[PDB]
Parts: sequence; C-alpha cells; structure tokens
Amino acid sequence: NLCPFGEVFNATRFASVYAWNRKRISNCVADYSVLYNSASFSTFKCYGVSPTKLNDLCFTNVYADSFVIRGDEVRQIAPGQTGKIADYNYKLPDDFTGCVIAWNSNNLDSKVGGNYNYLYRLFRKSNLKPFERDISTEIYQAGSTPCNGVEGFNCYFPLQSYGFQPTNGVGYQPYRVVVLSFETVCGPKK
Amino acid sequence: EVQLLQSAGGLVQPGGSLRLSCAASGFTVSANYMSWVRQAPGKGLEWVSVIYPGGSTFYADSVKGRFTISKDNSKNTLYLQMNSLRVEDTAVYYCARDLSVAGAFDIWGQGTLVTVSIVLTQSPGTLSLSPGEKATLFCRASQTFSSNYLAWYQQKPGQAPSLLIYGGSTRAAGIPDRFSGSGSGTDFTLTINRLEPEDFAIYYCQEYGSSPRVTFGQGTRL
Ligand SMILES: *[C@@H]1O[C@H](CO)[C@@H](O)[C@H](O)[C@H]1NC(C)=O
Repeated sequence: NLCPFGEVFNATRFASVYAWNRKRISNCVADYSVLYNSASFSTFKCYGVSPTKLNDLCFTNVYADSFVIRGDEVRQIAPGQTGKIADYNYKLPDDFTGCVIAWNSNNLDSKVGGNYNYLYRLFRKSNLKPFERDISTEIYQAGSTPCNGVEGFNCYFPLQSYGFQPTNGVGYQPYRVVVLSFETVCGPKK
Repeated sequence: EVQLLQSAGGLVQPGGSLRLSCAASGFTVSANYMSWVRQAPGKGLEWVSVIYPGGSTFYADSVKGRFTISKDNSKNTLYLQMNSLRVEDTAVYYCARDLSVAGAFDIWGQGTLVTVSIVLTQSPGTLSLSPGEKATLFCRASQTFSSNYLAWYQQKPGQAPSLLIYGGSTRAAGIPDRFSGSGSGTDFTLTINRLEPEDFAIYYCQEYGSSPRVTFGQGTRL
C-alpha cells in the first residue's frame, strides 16, 4: 500500500485558506524521492527534519494540510513570521518537525473574468494559537455601536474574496500550498 | 460623529525625542487598524507604520528602529514613540484609521507639524480650467493589478485629505455625483463632470495592493 500522498498532491481542486482541510495519512510506506525529483515544484524549503534522511526517519503519524494563497504571501507560511495571512487565517508554530511545499498553479485556478470562490479572513480581535481553525462568520464590529447583524457603518463582513486574473503574476498569481507535519509510517522497509 | 485629535507640535534639535498621540471617538483603537502617513514639505505622502489588532506591526524600511509605535486601550489612543531624529525628518504627521480593501483611510486627523533644528506616476500636472469645462485625471501603474486596490484622495490647502473613491469606482457616502472613476489595465482615470468653485484642490492616487506597504503618488493639483 503506497501512501496516498501522490494522490492528494496531484489532485483537481483545493479549499480556501480560511477553510483549510486536513488528511490523516494512515499506515503506509512513503517514498519522498518522487517529491524531491519533481521538477514542477518551485519552493521546497524544508525546515527541521533533515531533508535527505526524511525517508529514513520514522514517526508516529503524518498530517497533510493544504490551501490556496497569493504568490507574494507564500513566504509568510514559514515559522517565526507575521502577517495578514499567517497571524489570522492559518498560524504555524515556532518549530515543527515538518515542512511546506509550494508550486505555481495559474491555469487550473484562475479565469479571465476572475474567481470569487476563494476567500480569506481580514478582521479578527486576536491572533490564533498554532494549528487553530475558525470557520464561523460573525459580523465583526468596531466595538462602539453594537451590530445586530446589519451591514453598514462600523459593521463589516470579516471574510473577503481574492481576485485571480491573468496579470503580471509576480505576487498576484495564485499559488498552491501544502503543509506536511510529522507527529507508524516508514518509507524503505528494507 | 467620528473625529480624531492630535497634539504633537514642537521644535526639536537633532538627536532629540518627542512623542505623538491620537484620541479616537466612535471606534475602538484595539479592533480597528491604524496608520501613520508622513508628508514632507513640498513632497508626496509617505507611509510610516501600520498596526493590526494584536501585537503584529510593520515599519517602513526607510525609517526602521528609530520609530516605535504602541497602542493603549486605557486612554483609547496610540502613541508614536520617536527616540532618534535626523535632519530630513521635518514634515507633518497624519494618523488615520485603515480598512484595507473595504475602504481605505476613511477618516483622518488634523495634522501636526514637527521641525528639526512598485512606483506610481501622474501625468497631467497643472490642468487649469474654468468652472465650465470638464476635467479628467490620469495616473498609471508600472505593474498591473486587479484595480480593486486603488483609491483617490483630495486635499484642500491648509487641511487634511478626505476619501473620494475607493475599491474601483465605489464612491463614499455624501460624495456628490460629480466625481466618478474608471480604470483598466495600466492606465487609471478619474473624471469630474462639472467644476465647482470649491472643487479647486489637489488630488492623489493610492495603491494598497501590498499587504504591509502602501505607495502614494506625486499627486496632481487643479
Ligand atoms: C502528477 O500528474 C502528472 C500529470 O501529467 C504526472 O505526469 C505526474 O507523474 C504525477 N505525479 C507527480 C509527482 O507529479
């Protein structure tokens, strides 16, 4: 039973950054040489665990997280950084025995008229603990005039939608990001 | 009615220190954003700082470490700590509330004067006209964006700027129908159907595409 990482990375569509999903890779063998030799990958900065011995090492379990974010904000997923995409939408701890993978995806995720399906949270009263998810969409308030649920002055919708269009693509091009974290999985099993 | 107040005027020798304050009524400082924009004499507006809810903060690389920004929920004010100065820091400081995409810098302060001891450009320049004729403005961007990150500002002499257009032709409440905007691709245009006697002012373009950075154009006068 080969691990389904090659079937989850090589997929059709993913969820937004604020509604990121997780998958539990069960007991299976996993060869990451296919991850290393893949030319389509763009950013593969792997923190913590040594890169080459990644297949050699064995851990209790591995978790796979993924989402879609702007190209210019792929840097902020790295540990020990702050911003509008890492402080609120998806926070990552100071040190984690895993690493992230990012590769460009424009044709499969952007349309000439623009895409409205992807959303990202803009307003929140406080930051998030590491590996914390929040889906609830409550009308965020300035705090002086209570909002009963009517949009207007001092009451805004917390969620906002990215706009992806064929453009310069330096930072506005949509980038797909997948996060692997290590906690019964061994690769070689010689 | 939301209104800001500032008390920072003074004269300081190089190497001195002076602090700034901004009282806010009608909106909590902790929840809403904050931003200090600096305008050198005879120069365009320049960005200094931004405060998101929580301890996150970012500065302008031009002035890093010499400026410290902090908030205070007790007095509903934010301070701009300033331990080190130089000769080129002489300017006027404006503090305003930010809303990112859903509006940009809706309400501004009154401006305080202090004295010591991607790029955007706007073409037309003077564009002098009598009240009868119609006026159109042009400012372009070196790198294209989805046009949802643009804003237009007007600044009457001796006062503080106010919002006119945000988010790609979406006007503000109370703004007359005279002002309108339309921009696509690299060239972005604002048109004014009729010129009232009071409409004579100075207009600026804005871009908030970058998350921590906002770049202000040189601006056009009328
Ligand atoms: C992913 O799908 C592409 C489709 O062309 C295929 O060539 C490739 O071998 C698959 N696996 C990886 C790791 O890219």
